[PDB]
Amino acid sequence: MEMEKEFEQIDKSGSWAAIYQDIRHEASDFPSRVAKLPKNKNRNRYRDVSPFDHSRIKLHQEDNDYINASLIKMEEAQRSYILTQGPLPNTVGHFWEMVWEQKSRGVVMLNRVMEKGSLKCAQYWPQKEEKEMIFEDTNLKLTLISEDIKSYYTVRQLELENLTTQETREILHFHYTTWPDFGVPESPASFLNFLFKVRESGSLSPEHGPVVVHCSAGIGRSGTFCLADTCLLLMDKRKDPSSVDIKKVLLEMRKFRMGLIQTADQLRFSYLAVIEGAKFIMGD
Ligand SMILES: CS(=O)(=O)N1CCCc2ccccc21
Repeated sequence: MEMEKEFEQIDKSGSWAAIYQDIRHEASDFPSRVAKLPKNKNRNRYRDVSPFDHSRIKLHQEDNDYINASLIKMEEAQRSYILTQGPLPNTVGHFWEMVWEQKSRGVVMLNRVMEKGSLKCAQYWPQKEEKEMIFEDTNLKLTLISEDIKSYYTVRQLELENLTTQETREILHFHYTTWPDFGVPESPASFLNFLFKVRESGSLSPEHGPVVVHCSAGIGRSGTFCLADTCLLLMDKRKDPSSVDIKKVLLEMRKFRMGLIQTADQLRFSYLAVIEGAKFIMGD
């Protein structure tokens, strides 16, 4: 069923809470035993948000390989994403170790460091060119190269150096700075413009490791970003774009990380973004 008609029928019937609970009931339940080990308590922001064992990213070290991060591998769309929590004071070195080891070209940040008067993630990148950051626990150096501040987002060029080998790489930081503290954006226009800037950069392409995507827990806004991107790519690839079923794509992605899309308002927003983004790409 054309999702735009499904959309108007859910709106007219006011049945967004019922549709969202049906997704919650059908979602996969896989073990997360490594996340719950006592040694990993200060590596988790939220007790109820953990990576599954089967899809978790492993750090390349014998001491403790754990990070709160999941590989979302979308087979038909030929896209992969790493979804992760906002870094904690004791996991900023792990975060950049993961970017290095997975060969990522982009980091997508969908939160502010402070929201609702509380810290939602560590200040994990440098704010001034002449004040670089050294992560002694993972042997990395990170330097701010340039910053472009726009009304709805900021793009940063960063240099990450592996101090062990003196190899360097350019990382692109895409920071969506205007998601409201409560609810979802009224229009998906700035969020779609942002998604198109990340695509334009090469950060989502198969010549690179997977993009790293985060918010505070790495499931709500982060889930909206990957769900919208995958649904639009399938609408381009298939003979019948009207066959793309957003609820079935979301349940496929929930095989790889729990809790993607946190509210009925985030579900409605993801439908709006896909419907509006389909028109704009259609030369329309
Ligand atoms: C009353 S509702 O269940 O249909 N609902 C649930 C929460 C999200 C939403 C957004 C716009 C309009 C209705 C809703």
